[PDB]
Amino acid sequence: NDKVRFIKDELRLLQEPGSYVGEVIKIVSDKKVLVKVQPEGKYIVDVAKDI
Amino acid sequence: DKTENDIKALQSIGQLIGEVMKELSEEKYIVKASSGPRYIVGVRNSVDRSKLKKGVRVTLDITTLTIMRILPRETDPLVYNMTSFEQGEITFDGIGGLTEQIRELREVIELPLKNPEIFQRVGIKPPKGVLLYGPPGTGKTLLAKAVAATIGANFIFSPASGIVDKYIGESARIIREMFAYAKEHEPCIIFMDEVDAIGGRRFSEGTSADREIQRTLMELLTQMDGFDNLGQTKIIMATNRPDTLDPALLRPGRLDRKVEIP
Amino acid sequence: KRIQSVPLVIGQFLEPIDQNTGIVSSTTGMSYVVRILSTLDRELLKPSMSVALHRHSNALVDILPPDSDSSISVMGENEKPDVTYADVGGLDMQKQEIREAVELPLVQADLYEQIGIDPPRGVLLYGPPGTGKTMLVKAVANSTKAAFIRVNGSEFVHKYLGEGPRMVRDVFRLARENAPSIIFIDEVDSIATKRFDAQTGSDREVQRILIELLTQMDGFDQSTNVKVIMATNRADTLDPALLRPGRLDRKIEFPSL
Amino acid sequence: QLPYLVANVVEVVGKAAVVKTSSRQTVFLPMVGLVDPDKLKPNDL
Amino acid sequence: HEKVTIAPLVLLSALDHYERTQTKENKRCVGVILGDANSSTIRVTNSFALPFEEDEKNSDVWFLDHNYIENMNEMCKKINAKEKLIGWYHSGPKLRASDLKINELFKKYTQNNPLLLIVDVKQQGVGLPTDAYVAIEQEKTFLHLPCTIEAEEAEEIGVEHLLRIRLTNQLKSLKGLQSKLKDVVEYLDKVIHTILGKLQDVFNLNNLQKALTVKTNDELMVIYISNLVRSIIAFDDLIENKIQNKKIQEQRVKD
Amino acid sequence: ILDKIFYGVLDQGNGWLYVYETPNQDATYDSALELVGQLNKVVDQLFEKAS
Amino acid sequence: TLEPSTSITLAERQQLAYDLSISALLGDKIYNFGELLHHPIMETIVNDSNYDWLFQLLNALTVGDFDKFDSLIKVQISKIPILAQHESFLRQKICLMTLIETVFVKNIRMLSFEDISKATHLPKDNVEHLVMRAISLGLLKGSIDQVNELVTISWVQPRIISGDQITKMKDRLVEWNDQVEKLGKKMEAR
Amino acid sequence: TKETVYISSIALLKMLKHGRAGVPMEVMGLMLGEFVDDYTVNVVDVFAMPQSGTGVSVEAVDDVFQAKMMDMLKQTGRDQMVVGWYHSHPGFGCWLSSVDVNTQKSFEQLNSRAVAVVVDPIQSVKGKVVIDAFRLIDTGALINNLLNKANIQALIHGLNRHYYSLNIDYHKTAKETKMLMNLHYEEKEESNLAATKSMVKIAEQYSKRIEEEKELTEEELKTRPKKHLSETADETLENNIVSVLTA
Repeated sequence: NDKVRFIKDELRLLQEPGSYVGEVIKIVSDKKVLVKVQPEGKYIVDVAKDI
Repeated sequence: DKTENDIKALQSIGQLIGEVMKELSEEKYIVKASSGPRYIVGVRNSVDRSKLKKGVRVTLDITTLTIMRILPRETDPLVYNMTSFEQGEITFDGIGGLTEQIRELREVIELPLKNPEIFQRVGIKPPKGVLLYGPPGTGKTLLAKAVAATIGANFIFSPASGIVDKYIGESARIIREMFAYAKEHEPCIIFMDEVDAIGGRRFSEGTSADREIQRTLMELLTQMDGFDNLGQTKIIMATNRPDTLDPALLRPGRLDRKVEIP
Repeated sequence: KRIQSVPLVIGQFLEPIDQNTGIVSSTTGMSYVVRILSTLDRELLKPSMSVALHRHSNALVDILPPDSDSSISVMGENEKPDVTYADVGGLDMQKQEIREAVELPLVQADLYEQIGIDPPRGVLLYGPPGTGKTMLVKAVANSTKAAFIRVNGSEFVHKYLGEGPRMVRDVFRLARENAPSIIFIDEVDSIATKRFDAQTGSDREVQRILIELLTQMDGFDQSTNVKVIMATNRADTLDPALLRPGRLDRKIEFPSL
Repeated sequence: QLPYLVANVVEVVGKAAVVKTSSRQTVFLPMVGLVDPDKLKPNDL
Repeated sequence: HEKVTIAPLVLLSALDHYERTQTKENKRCVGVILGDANSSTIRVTNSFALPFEEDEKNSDVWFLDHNYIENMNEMCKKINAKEKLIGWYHSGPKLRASDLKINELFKKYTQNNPLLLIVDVKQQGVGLPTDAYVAIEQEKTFLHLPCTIEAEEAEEIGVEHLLRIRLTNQLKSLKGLQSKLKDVVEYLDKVIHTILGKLQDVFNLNNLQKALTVKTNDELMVIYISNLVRSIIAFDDLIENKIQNKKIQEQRVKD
Repeated sequence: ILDKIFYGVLDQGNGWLYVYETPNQDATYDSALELVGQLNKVVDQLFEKAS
Repeated sequence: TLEPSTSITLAERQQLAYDLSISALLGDKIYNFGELLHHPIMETIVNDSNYDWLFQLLNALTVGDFDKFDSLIKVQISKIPILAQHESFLRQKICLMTLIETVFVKNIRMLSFEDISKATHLPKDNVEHLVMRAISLGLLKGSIDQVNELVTISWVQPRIISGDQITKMKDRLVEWNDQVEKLGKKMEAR
Repeated sequence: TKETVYISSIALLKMLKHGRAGVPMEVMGLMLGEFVDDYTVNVVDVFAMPQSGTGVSVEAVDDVFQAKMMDMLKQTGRDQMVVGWYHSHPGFGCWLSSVDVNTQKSFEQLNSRAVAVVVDPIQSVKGKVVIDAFRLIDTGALINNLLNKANIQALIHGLNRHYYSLNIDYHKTAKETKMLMNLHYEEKEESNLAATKSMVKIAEQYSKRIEEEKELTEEELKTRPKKHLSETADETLENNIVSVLTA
């Protein structure tokens, strides 16, 4: 039963459009963060509710 | 009907060109796209699977990303870095009164091109390189155009300075491509005018910007001496006076034939 | 299996962050943080790889071997030699010299071990090419069943600060994987001439290559599963650094009489 | 539809041309009766 | 020789046409197949139904509209130029006298010599169900052309979402022998010789296999040995895991 | 013949030279011999641990 | 071609038939004359007296006697050398085809030299030459293994016969079906 | 909100085939079927409309074409209403264009209600099929399954935007399905042919499995790996066994 599940988890996990590596320029206290993304532009983005 | 055939021809969809980087298998290939990034692409149907080599130009599908066709190798224009004169401007007995020089160009250059077999059968090498020296237009230009006509070779004039790109391996690329094209479109004369903008003996062969010149000459010397050879590629050097040329070029196995124009 | 199928994009692996995270560079010029194989782990997986990525499912499908060939910054590879020694006559002395320098450490590790020496990483050949001298070199490559790697040492001679000096390291690395191999350096004396004076750009590069070879030779403990053959025609345009032994031990003469 | 992307030409077999688009992509395409192979060159729209 | 590639779409449309028209066995649904018959490998990539009303009481009388083929082909062509007319299909499944007439008609305005695809509506064959036939004349000539089935990469992937040994082989062999015998008996019955000859030859060229089987038994002995070793490697792993568990267990209870 | 350059034998009793056939084994002795070695290490080891 | 269309009269039919008989006799291929008699000419134009020669031939092959065709047939036909050589090729062809079909009913293609010599009505050494010659033409495929006195026989003989074939064919199909079932039961069960 | 839009097998097949050749220029056609009450949209057939070489548009719909195909359809006995439209649109599957919203708004007023089916053919070769079905506006499950009624309250007050991502299912009929599976002479030839060609090649395969084992066994020794050995022993074993079994 576990084995069936393991293979399945890989099949889901490997389907992704990829996430961009970026650098926090500075922290904002409205729970936004400023990130200068390596290949993209610069964006101010909404930090995770749980982060 | 011509207008109706036209609309049919237009409904067709583009198809991206790449080069095979190296062949990974018999069903996986590594390609450096000439339209994109780096790709793994596969065989389609009834494809040539042992002819895809480094830097040959190939046709790939837009979405399928499999090998649709093979074209001849190209990586540099063929039409301006290589200026082509199919046959020669004049025949080789209409310039007559240069007859001695006609005679001894004819038996060195024409005969191994037409008949590689006699040189193979004896077991000697076909000739390598031939040199024209003397002022230009003593009928110098005539003799070079004229040997090509009779063979029905293409005469290909290469400007030596243009072989001086300031980028990585561009310089490597250009020489190689002429040599590759010489074998595809055979017989052919690759005529390299002036061998003191890519060769010569320089100031003293130190570094002042005399390494660009040193890279160019090194390339010529490595292909000739090495495993590569000249057979249905004949290379012809031209120089105002012959004493100005590196002594490596003066060795046999680069230039065996050295004709004078008095 | 059915999903993880050709056609794939090639990108390059930088490092594995942890297990099922790796950072990858796609050869689009976009980089991503992705998950990695669960077929490999961290003991089956090296940090620097050429890798196969999914085109739209951007993840580690497969690993490739490192690769270095490209149409920028070209390198010559010649696989399957076809030349076997004594092409030209009167190289009797020279046939024996090369044989014990280049051929012998690759085929027999074991004799260097017992005498208690470490195998010479370099040989210097002085003389004209293409008289009999090149012919012998190509013959050793055949006999050892080694890839012949032809380097024109003025080819990086590239006019950028960037790509070419990087490549040369990668070429030697690619040679060690596919051991044994011959790195055969046309006119190493070209790039044994270096700046001494203000010349700004367009003369800067010969310094970069020279330094690259030097760092490697002196920086690492001896081994030979890969031999470096230097070929030289101007013997005074060298620099002493090269010629220092404990690494470059063999100086083979080509005879002229 | 106006506009069209321009191109230069690097191959002029019998029905084929390769065009290099101002979008830095080379394609293998066929030719039609509204092109002549005599107006397929670098330095033309 | 010619060979046929039939796309799933042809067959499934043929299916739908048969069912929606409540086609009997004194009627056959008739339609058009399209694709490219330009190449010597005929690719059937689409199809469409035709209004057709059949009477098999009097073979001559049937009603089929040509004008519908012509009007639809121009529309078809405007979308893509590979939807050109290559033939027709009917259910068949058997050949009739009213088959003869319709064969003539399609010859006239098909540029090629049309493919008649016989689409079996019960699937009576076994594996596969589709047979390609061709009419051409000098003696009416009907010759079974091989089929095979292919689809696009996106379709093939689609098929599989929808859908989501030794015995079967012996069984095809048993059925074949039976049927062939049945045909031979009837053929004789009608008769009371050339055909008998043709069959006889096929036969003539377990029995045969017999001598060579002996050295395949040596090859099989080697495989018995390999396989023995493979079960043993698994057994070795089973031992390791069982030791580990054992020790770990004793420790848990203790603590 | 003894050095096995050529695959014949002599029938001395007869005074004639007679035929021999060159391939007298397939690759199954080598293959198995390697396997026996591995298996024997693994087993021998395992028995010790179990105690 | 003639029989659905082709306007003719008895003159043209006679000329065509006469030539047909002559080419057939001199020939050696197109099976024996058992075939020729079965196609219709004998009741469209005259039955014997140039058309005696087909029936007579058939009988001369069957007994074995070369003298019997020669004595019965006329000067126009008799004169040709080609016929008598081709008689042997035909006599061997009927006996060998018939026998080959018969001897196994599993497809094992094999005649001894002795069996053929008996069958044709000819001494061993003469048949040894005819079968070699026949392989020489490619009228037979196989080879003759001279030593062990067995003929290893491969296929090229076409068959169209009935009255032996039908009977043999049912048996072969039955014997298979039974063989298959037994095996098929056992595997199905487990 | 929630609607199971039922796609016929033939509709699907013809849409993926067409859409894959049709790109990069957009392609459209009309979906045929019926509404049944609410909670249910059945799509019965689909036919192509023409291509246009820079992409299909609202300006390119042509009522005479759509009409001439239906009238001819009718005399087979194909009598359906229009229930919507399909479009290729690369990089659409959870989003819609502003042109495409406006286009849908004209279409659904003609019908009772209407789906915009957008098929993406790029990720239809990646071992998945991407298709979505939308309908913003209309009553049919925006009042039976839909703060509280939040979409249609804001919708009607205007200055809002929401896609209307629908549910989708498949099935046509059993008979088609038995036939599709009977695509896979046949099974017998295939099995014999493989059998013979296995016996020839077993000579390489023997040796190659010895290396796999040998590599594994060496690894284990250093370690003590066991997991790889198990996988790798099963695969070889199963595959002997079939090679033996055939004979």
